[PDB]
Amino acid sequence: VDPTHFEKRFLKRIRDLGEGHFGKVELCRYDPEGDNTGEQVAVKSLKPHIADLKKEIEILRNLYHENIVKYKGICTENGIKLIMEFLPSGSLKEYLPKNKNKINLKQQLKYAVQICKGMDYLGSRQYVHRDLAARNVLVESEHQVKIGDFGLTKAIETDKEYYTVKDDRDSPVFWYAPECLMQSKFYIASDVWSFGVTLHELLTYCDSDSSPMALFLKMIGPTHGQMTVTRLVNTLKEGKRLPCPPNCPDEVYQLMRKCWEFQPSNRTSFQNLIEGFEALLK
Ligand SMILES: C[C@@H]1CCN(C(=O)CC#N)C[C@@H]1N(C)c1ncnc2[nH]ccc12
Repeated sequence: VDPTHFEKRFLKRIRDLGEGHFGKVELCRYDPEGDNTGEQVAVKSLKPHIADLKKEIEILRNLYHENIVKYKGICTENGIKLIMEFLPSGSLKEYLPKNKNKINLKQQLKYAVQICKGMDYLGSRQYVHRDLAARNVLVESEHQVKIGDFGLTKAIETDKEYYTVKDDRDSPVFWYAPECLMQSKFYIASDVWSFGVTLHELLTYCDSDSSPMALFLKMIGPTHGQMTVTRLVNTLKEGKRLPCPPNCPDEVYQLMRKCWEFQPSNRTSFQNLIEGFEALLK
């Protein structure tokens, strides 16, 4: 009965879609007319951290892009739910293993371009994503993907180059650049690094045995507990990186390597990546 919001009683629950840090996402049909003509929507709620969800809502409200999941609205309870468009094929992490024979290198490069476009937009808006990994890239169809979660996303202040994180507890460390691990500083160039790791996942079709975590654990050892990040940083300082996936051509690997320069100022920009991938298409 605020017509500008979604009524909780009409978000007809269908099934779970996924879980993240603070939240879970569920598929609902929003059916206020009660005649089953309403649309299916994805609904993010706090897990069975209110301030955190509200910050994520403010970010997604402020984003509108072809390769960013579409904000639809809010449902208010105190509590709040974030309402988004539903993207039926789910994340790249679940979609790619099911579609190896359907998705070729050409299609993978088109996804790389779409990811880089959403990311260049995000950066232009002075946000750092902080969780760019295949599990957060949603597939609308065979031909299009969108960045689909913003739970760790932060604003960089005008004229500043990084955001300093005070709370690193949710951090995907095997997707993180050295400055994020060593100083909790997050630059747009730190999201470039994460994108290189995401690209690696995309090229290995998100095989679990080739995941950045599984691969780095093999390099540094799996039982270091709280010394894990320390060993990761040591490895990176030594210049080691994830290898070229087999079936990844050298020209693509070179783009990936440009995301992995140790120093953030030495890394490629997302605009340069967009153009670099497009030169490999047709
Ligand atoms: C890949 C999407 C982003 C990460 N997901 C989370 O649940 C994060 C949390 N908490 C799953 C979600 N997912 C499977 C979706 N599946 C279908 N439509 C969706 N719209 C928005 C998300 C979404």
